[PDB]
Amino acid sequence: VAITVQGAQLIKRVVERFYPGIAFNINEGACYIYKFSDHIRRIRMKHGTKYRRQAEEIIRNISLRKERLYGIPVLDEVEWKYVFDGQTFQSYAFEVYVNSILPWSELDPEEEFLRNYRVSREMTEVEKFIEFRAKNEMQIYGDIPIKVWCCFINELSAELKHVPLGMQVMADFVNRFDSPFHQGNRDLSNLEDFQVAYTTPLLFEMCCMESILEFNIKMRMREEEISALEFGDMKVDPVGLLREFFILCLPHPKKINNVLRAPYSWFVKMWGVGADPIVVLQSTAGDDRNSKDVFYDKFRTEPNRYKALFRSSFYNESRRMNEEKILEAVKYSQKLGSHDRRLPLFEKMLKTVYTTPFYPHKSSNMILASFLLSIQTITGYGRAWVKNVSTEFDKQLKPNPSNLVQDVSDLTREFFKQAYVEAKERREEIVKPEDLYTSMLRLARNTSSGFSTEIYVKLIKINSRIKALVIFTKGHTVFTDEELHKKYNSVELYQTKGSRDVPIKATRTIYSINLSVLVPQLIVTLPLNEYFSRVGGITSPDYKKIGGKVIVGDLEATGSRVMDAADCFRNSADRDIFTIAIDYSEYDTHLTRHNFRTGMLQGIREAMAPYRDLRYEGYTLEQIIDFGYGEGRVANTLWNGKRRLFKTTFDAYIRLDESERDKGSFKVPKGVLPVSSVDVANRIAVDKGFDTLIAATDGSDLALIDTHLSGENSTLIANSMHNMAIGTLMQREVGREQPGVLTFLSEQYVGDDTLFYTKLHTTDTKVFDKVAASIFDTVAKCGHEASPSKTMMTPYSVEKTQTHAKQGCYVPQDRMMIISSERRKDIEDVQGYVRSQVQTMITKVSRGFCHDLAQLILMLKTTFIGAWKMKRTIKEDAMYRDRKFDSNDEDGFTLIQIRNPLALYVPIGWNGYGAHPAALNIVMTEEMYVDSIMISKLDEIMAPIRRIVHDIPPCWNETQGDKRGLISATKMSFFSKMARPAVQAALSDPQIINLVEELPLGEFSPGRISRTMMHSALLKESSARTLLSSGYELEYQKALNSWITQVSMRLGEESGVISTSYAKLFDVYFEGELDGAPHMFPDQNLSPQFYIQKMMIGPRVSSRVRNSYVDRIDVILRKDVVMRGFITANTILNVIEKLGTNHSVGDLVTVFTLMNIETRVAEELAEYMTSEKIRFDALKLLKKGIAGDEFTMSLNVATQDFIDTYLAYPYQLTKTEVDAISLYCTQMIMLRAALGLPKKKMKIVVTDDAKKRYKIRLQRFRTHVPKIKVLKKLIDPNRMTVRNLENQFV
Amino acid sequence: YIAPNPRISSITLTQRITTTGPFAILTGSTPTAQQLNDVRKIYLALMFPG
Repeated sequence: VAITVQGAQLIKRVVERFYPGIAFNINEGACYIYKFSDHIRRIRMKHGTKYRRQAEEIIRNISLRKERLYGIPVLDEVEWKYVFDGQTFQSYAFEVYVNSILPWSELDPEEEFLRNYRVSREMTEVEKFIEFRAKNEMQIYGDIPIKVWCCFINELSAELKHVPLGMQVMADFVNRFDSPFHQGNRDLSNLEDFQVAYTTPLLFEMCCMESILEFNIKMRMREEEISALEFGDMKVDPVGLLREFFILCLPHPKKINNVLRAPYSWFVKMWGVGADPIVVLQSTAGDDRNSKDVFYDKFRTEPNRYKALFRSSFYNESRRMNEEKILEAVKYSQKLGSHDRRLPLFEKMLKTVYTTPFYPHKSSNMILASFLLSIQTITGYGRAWVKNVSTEFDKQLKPNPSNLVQDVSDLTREFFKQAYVEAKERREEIVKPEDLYTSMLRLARNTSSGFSTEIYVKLIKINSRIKALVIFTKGHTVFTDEELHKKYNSVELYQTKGSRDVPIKATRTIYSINLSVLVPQLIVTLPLNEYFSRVGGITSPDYKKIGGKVIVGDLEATGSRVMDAADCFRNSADRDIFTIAIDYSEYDTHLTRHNFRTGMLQGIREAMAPYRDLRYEGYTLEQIIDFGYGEGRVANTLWNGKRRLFKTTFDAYIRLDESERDKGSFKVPKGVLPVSSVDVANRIAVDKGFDTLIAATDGSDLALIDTHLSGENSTLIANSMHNMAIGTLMQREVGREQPGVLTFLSEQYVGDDTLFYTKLHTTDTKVFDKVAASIFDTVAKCGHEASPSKTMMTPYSVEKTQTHAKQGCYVPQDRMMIISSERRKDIEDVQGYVRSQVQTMITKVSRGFCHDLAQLILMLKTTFIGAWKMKRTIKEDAMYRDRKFDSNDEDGFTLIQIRNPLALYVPIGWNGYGAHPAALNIVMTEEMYVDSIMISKLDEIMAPIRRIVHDIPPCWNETQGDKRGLISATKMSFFSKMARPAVQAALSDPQIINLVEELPLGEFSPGRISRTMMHSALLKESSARTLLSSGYELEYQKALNSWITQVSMRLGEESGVISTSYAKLFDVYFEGELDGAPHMFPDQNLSPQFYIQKMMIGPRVSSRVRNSYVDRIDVILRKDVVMRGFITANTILNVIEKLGTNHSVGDLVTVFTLMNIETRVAEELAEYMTSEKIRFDALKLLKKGIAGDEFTMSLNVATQDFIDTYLAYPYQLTKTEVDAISLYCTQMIMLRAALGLPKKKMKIVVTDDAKKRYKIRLQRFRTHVPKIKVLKKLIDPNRMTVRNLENQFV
Repeated sequence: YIAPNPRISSITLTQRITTTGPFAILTGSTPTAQQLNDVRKIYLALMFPG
């Protein structure tokens, strides 16, 4: 019944399916197979090299399958045909798909999403453009080949005895059409040779996702032991609904999913609000509606006061919009295909959404609610095509006495002035001219660099984009008068647009801006970006300060989704709160110069009036304002992007003359022929006569933009501030037209999203309708467009920032991708990467996902990540050595490595991954391992992994390779401005001082600081990192052949360091019967392994324990502008270990200033270090990421209440030592709660026998003193802790 | 309408030493349309006494 044996058998059968005839053994930690490749052999043969048997090494291997190389068997990867053993199911979805195929004659090249275009055996010029489009927009990426996923689906279907529809259509396709394409393992983005249709990889990805969701819903259903899901009092089947969705969305996947994702969310938001009895969970916090101190009592049912209101016209139109939206999508899907099916269950359920009650305390409804929001996860990353369009000024709304545009501009200008004053109040000010040449590195994270720079390295020329290299090369030219007085509105100067994908929606466009525009923007906008980062403000409408109103930046500060968003649960639990959410459409489009830009410019202009006495190299501030924003600089600018092309015949190009055939500078796609201008394109373009495509090349189709840009340095602040103005106008108008009906209690502004918590003083339908009409009338006259179909106005349901709450309980939606990925990634560090995915899977399972399927997915992924990526090394007689010889007789062979799945459950430091089989939130560590093996209950769980330890080879990791083999030829010309006067002082000397600059500072020394900074900048660039990756194979060979099968479990540590193994010095007792009363919690959709933890231990109701000494060091280091991105606390402590702690404040100030730390941070760090050295122990605690995941953030652990309740420890211990105890205590108590053990208090015990006390004293003394290193650093033993340890335990 | 001279509230002595007036926040504001209409009403009341 243990998961460790079932998963082992599962993955074993998957491995034997993937590689037939495998010699895989469960009891061995690794396996090695050979693979043969002929691609290098051919290219060697064309140089006339002589080889032995050519295709024989193919034919003899594929057929007989018994040839051996140095005794190690050689196998070939299994064919596409036999992945599902040739079974068929004649599924209707297959004919639905093949009916949706389209010939090339119906091409619309400007399509956002590609349709199901057929692939012909012969070639044509338009098919080249189709191939070019498909290669880019149809990439899967990810980290695991799709065939491995298909094998896993087949095996798990065999295990669970159920047949997903996705596997059915998969088998139906492969039974006749054989391979879809070819994918390489060394680089998964090499998809090539499309066989049948250009949209096949989308089919495979969607079918695997659908099968994963079908498995997950069935296993989660079995966990709760329910027979069917429930809607009201009616039974419903989830797999039926999922198949019903899947069959309909298949004609045109991306478009249908994008147009259909909204009604499903609206139904979930609107479910159960109008029921006569309502079940709510009590929650109580502070007076403010954004208090974060909630606590939960119990459930109750209450009558609904709002029941009579739901006969309103507004709700009827809201429902009717969604019925039209579902029906038009169904009609389009039926028309494109050859089917007459529809969505009967969903339209049946939509008919009575209001009156059917919602039951948060019944899992049959909560699972359904969570599943409907997670359905949309089958069309990830939504790559799309975008077109360049100008500003079209004619449709802009002119200000007239019937609108509110001038009022919006005036109020937003007043808000800029007020916010600037508020930022000045918080000692945040604009940059000073003394800081002009050093603050340019402080650009916001949404910024982008316009011009890429060229670097010579020693030999090779390369290009780079990141701010550091471009600035360090050409920063002095940024402010020069030549670059200031130029405008980007002609052919000679222009800027290009980029694009980045998003997980579900269409690809988002971004703007690249030259640094000469960004820096003047930064000069003014830096203090406001700094100031608005703070949290915890008051959001009452009658409060003067506007700092707390903006929620931008007030997200993920705690780090837990459930913890920081508790106001949603609190407001949804309150019957007296009415919540309103306005959803705008094309917000960034409607920020015009009539309403937004001019008032903002005026706010900045009369903002800098008190600073008019300052000058910047002759220029004054109001000239810098025009430098940052102005015509030809930000507004009224030309922009380049995707080309525009038109449909013509072939021979029309032949009748053209050479004036229309002149090819310009701009590049054109593969399958399109050039043409001079767009005018001749309009003359020649013919619609019915599709034979060829032509694209203009003279630059007449660039975009003219006079609208707010997403790449600017103040986009979020401006957007939220504009929304503040809009909300002020909305409140003013609703107060004026309908006095006293609606009172605003809280207003919330983040991005384009707006939220209101208000009190409604009436239940009459006609008053509510007039109020809603007034709101929509006001927002319409204001210039924007507000959709009445998405705008939400509800008593009991609250949504913000993709977070949903219904009746005081958390309804999670899961959008975490598992198969695909946003961009291609290369795994520099396998172990940290697997750590990252297991951390993300913790979040996924915390969002309602099944725990066992998560374990199975990690069990799969832990085996195949390291495979296929080692090369130019061969193994013979258990010895690794370089690839054969110069004989070139076995040159075509490579070695592939397969890891034991159970390596997922062996701790870090033992070459493994720190996951725990009992629950994923517990981190394996050596002490945790020995504790688990000493527990008698876990033996059956721990039995297989007992024999798998001490067999794991070292993991692939290119990150620790650090050498000097990347000498650059380009130099740091701007160094004369980057170096602090501390650095600038020690380079004017005639090398006399050079010989006395012998402090142990390492690479940060005068005469070498510039080179080391440049070197680090290159190592930030991956295209520069790729040069040193060649030599890492030899070091990996050294790591392999230096490995010895031995487990060390060194519970000691480096004497400067302390870890959680320290608690293993003492024995641990469990006594006392604690209270068994269960606690309440809002998230009622968890796995039982997590549910037991959330019930035994309540939610966190306080701040976590005080930050560590390293945390304080990092916070102090977060004050230096130029070194925050270059200095961590580890870098400081590494220098300190050689420098020593026995120094005065002046010594440390001088040392830090020499290390490019500015003198104020130097003084602060020196004083704090002196205080810590004099007062406390000062040892840094190393933790294995424990208590750092998503779920542990929400538990009542690692807090002072937790220590006071659950822990009793001797008083002789120090604060760092008791913290090291406390983390182990949290881990142990979490593990005991997970196993269902009785709740008992835990104590650390020290016995009366003398010999144990002698060893404890010896160990503590050797731990607190770094032995012979006391000579190196001359640390005075007169520090309080070490001097006090003389007779602590005597 | 004529605004008062800005030097009444602030005087500069050196590069970075300037006096601050008690009502800098109020003088930094700009009237809206309704406030401008109210100012016009106040003046119209002033020119016609009773």
